[PDB]
Amino acid sequence: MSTSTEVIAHHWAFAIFLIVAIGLCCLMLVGGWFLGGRARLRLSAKFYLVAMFFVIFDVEALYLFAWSTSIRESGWVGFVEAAIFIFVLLAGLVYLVRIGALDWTP
Amino acid sequence: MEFAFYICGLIAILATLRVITHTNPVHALLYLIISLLAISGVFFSLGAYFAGALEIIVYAGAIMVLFVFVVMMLNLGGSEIEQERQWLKPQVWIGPAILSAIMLVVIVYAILGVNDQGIDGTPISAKAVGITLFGPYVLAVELASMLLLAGLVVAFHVGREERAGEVLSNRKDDS
Amino acid sequence: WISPELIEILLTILKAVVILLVVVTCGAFMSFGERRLLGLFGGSLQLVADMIKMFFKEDWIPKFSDRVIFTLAPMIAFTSLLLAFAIVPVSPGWVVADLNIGILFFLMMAGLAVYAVLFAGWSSNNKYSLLGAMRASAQTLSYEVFLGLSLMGVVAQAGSFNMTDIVNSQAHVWNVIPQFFGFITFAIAGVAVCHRHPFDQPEAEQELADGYHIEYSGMKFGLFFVGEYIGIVTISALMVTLFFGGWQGPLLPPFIWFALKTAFFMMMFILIRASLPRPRYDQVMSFGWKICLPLTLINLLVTAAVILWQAQ
Amino acid sequence: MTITPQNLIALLPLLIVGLTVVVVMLSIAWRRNHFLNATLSVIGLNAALVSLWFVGQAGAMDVTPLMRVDGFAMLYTGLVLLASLATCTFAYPWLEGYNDNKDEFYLLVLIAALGGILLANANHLASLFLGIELISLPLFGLVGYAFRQKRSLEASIKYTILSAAASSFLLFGMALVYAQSGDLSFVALGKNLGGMLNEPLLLAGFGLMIVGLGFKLSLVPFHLWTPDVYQGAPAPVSTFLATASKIAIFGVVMRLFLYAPVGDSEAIRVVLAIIAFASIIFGNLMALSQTNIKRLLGYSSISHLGYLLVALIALQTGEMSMEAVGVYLAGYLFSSLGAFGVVSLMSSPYRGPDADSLFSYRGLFWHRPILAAVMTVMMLSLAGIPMTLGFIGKFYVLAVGVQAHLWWLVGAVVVGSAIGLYYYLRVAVSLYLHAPEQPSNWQYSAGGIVVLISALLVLVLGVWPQPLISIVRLAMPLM
Amino acid sequence: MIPLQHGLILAAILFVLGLTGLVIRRNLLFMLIGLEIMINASALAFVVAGSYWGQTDGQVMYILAISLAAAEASIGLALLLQLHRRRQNLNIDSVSEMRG
Repeated sequence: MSTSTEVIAHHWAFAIFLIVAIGLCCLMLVGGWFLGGRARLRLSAKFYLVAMFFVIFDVEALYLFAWSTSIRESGWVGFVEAAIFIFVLLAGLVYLVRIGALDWTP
Repeated sequence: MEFAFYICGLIAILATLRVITHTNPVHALLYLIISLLAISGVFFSLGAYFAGALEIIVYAGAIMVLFVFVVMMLNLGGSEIEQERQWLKPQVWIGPAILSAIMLVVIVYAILGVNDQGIDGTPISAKAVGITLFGPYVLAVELASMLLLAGLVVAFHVGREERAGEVLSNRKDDS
Repeated sequence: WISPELIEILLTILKAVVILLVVVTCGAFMSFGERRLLGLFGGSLQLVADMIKMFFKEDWIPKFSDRVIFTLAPMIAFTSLLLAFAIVPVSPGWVVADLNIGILFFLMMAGLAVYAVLFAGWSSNNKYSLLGAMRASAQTLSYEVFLGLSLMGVVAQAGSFNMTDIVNSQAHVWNVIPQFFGFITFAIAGVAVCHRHPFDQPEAEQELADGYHIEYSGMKFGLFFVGEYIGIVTISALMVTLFFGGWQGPLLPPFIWFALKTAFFMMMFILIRASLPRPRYDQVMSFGWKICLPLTLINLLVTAAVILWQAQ
Repeated sequence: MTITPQNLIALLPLLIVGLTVVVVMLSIAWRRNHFLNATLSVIGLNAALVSLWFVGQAGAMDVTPLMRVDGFAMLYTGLVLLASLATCTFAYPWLEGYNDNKDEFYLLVLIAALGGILLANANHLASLFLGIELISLPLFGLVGYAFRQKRSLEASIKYTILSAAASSFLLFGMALVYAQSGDLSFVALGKNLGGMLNEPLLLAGFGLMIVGLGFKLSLVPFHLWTPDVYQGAPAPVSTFLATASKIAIFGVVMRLFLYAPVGDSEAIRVVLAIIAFASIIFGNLMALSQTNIKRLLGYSSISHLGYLLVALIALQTGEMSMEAVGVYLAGYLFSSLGAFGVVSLMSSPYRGPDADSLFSYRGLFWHRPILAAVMTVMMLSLAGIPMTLGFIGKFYVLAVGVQAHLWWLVGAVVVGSAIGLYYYLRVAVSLYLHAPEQPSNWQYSAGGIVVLISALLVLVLGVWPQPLISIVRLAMPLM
Repeated sequence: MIPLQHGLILAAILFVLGLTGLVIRRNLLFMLIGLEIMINASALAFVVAGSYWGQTDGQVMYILAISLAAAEASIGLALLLQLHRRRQNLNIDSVSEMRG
């Protein structure tokens, strides 16, 4: 909205804050550059495993992100479905613990 | 706030156009990151705050992270394909782009002619999405949890090394 | 062309620049204090002298590297955790971002923060620094995976993302005592995302890996340093406004109370830096998955049960 | 809509398959036992079948906007569970000689079975999308399970890329039909329209949905994934993706085309007529010069899904098309089950990735005659030849096509079947010739008796098809 | 304020460009990138459709779309690194041993 004369002030402040932080960083780099004077292999699969754990548990976390807003608007049936969601999530988690995908062991 | 939507859409189109026709993939992933940022700005311009929040939380915060992980992991620099430059030639670039432009022309002919009340304000809060997502969509979240579990299980089964060490050479068929 | 609406919006702009300057200054003051009260185990002009030196140095661009992402990684490391502070209220009328998604924006910034390490590792044409950036990125992903759940504890107790709603739902009791598990998990996740001392130099357990901070010189490394410190002070501000009382106090002014509690968290961070030794990588991963994520999931379940039990 | 605990009894196969998924997961985490996990999986599937009978004790419900349970859903759900049971029983001897982990196979089979149950129960666009992805992703696991082998990895790559493309196409199509009509339920996809049914946006969205669904149903020209995926994947995986995936996806496609009023349009019907015509002709002509049984069965799946599509065209006129498709799907399920079971039993065990996974059907009678008899019975059944249930399904689809005057499609079915029986009984005879050159485990015997009951079922229901028709017409959905 | 046609045209343009990058590019990583572009375009179209009608079902479909995108992007990247560890090239026309 652009007509409530206080949230539009907050929007202007937010946009100016963003653009002036970016401008401050740009001008700091510009001052660093201008002033001062001049003169095969492969990593692993465990990094992929932990990043895949991050993204999969992140989507299973965004489901709880959506749930946590309506935690009191929804009833106990919402608690039951979130409980079985977290239960199967922890079942997969303890599967990853007990198999050994979640350990490093250097 | 329609000007922000137009600017975000234009720079999203330009960013994904530079994604399609770039040589090395790290700048392609960076352009796709700013394309996802522009798509999130489009989401914020249409009142879908939770959608853009999930776009930079997950789509620009977990998926591109995984792509950059793989790129910096197996040390690909686009080599042995970037010396060919086959996608900067008419015989490869003209055909499929013509086919996709025909698809675009017919689908935007399908877009036009529909009645349009127009995009209004009243942004959809994440609270309403939480009510609907754990309301009529219980089976959606449970079976999507099982979908993510299945994807985790498969990519663990396929993308595990079974070797040792944090540095491994690209040996043919892993001996 | 003076109108009251123009006066109000210009005052809001001035307040935004004031809070930006004061958070940069307080991050630099955290740097100066971390130099000061570590040696005991005015002097503030050495900070300005160091800034003058880093400004007046010859930059390096590595001849085999690419300019844009090598110079854009410090941009991410500075401004992502800088604009993470825009959501934090310091007073009833001194906030710059009153948006509906009050903490999801911090989650966006924390998700984007790993690209600084990734781009540093790729642009720095050095396989050891690349491996160290790989290890650091894996660490911050494995420790940011539960940051969202540790914050959903407070969101589930309050009912909305907005920070004003958090500090108005904390009007009777502060959130540290019902959710202490959420407090410690959020503190550990904020330390690890910010790449502070216990989760620092993950390349120390290996010698084929070096830190991603190398191959930078002058203002780029300086930007990395001050970006880490604005990240830790905005994590302190988020922690106080999400678990302690946001600008809430008996007699002192609300902004004075918020600054005092933020500095209290800063001295606590100095203390836990001085006390706890560095663990190695394997218990870092093992803890950050096995002990951290089931505990915050159980915390979310228990807080759901107790807020639905006393539902009237 | 909230879920009443009367609706809890209708979700019972879905919930039991989910519970056995998590129980199998904890059993893998605790012990890592192959036989115990396979036994737990088949026990969960059998309990899902008896709980489907308990669903049949109850009535036909509409649980959420996502899900509606009735006899249609019950029948194709039971087909999905029995196909998954067959897949597990065929896969245990194949997994007995496997070097890597051998229980994520069962976990993925259970998850894909659960997705097939969702697709059978699907009364929504979200449920359809989630079910086809819950079929696709464990299929990414099952096809690429032998990723050490070159051909399995190639098939997994091709299937993953093309199915991701189809999922995006279908998602854009449902986005277009949700932009046109402001609802995602099947029954409300054309309620706002009313001579103005042929809206360009709705038609384009349903065309993109047709692309994304005809990939999965191997309809032309989205059919080129089929023989590569059939050949590269393991034989129990080929069994599962031949029976259960196509059955569930075609069931949800028919429920979509039956509940939505867009099936009365004279453009979608003509496009599906062209697609079925070219699919039957192309698949039957393209299996002609084939010496590999798995590629030939993939093209046979293309032709049989073309037969399914011409049966689907006369849905709005004949009123018998759903019964015909139920009978034909049971016949195709059991025929492909027996054929791929013989393929899996002869290709068991895995014998490492460097070994050749060639079936070599020639001379099969001279060392294992029972499997050769079962295979030639399945080849008779798949050819539209009597004393077999495939002929009953062929008679039903011919009656459906000729009832609504689909003369071009009926001629296509006749010509395609005449072309098809060439290679069908060519294989059925070649498995009785003399091969140049060339077992006692109890679960190998279990797979043998599974394909034996399959052969007995197709023979009995070819010479006596009345019980199948009686149990199909009893499972009549809401109209 | 904003027509639905412009947003749907934007989504169609992104989907078409993603399909173009999926077809014209041999590198399997770039094919997966184009696939994510197409999934993002479909999710954007669903979000625009949901915001036009004022319903939150479009954001639910967006959540399902990004869940599928996450899971099958993990699928494709696992298969990509398996391809790199076996054949040592990410070319997709080289893996064509299975022909008609």
